[PDB]
Amino acid sequence: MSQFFIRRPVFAWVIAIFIIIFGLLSIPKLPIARFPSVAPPQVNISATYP
Amino acid sequence: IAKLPKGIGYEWTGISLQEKQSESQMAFLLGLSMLVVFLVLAALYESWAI
Repeated sequence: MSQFFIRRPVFAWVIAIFIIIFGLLSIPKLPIARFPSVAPPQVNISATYP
Repeated sequence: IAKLPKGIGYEWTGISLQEKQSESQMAFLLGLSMLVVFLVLAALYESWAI
């Protein structure tokens, strides 16, 4: 209920600060790639009969 | 080792490698814990200084 937070701005600001800190921690450790693992996986068996 | 003859290198092994890759982690975690405690206490007391 917004009335809880209107009379208690500090606790609303604390929630936002927690979210901001968590996101700033997450961004550095997120992998970066053009596309996710979209292609079907493949397993290859290689045999030799010289 | 850097003062040794050319062509001779080195590698850390065992707990040494773990220590090398765990530098400053304790300080970062301590700072983050202090920040989280401050935020929680500010939320509890509805004050930025208490």
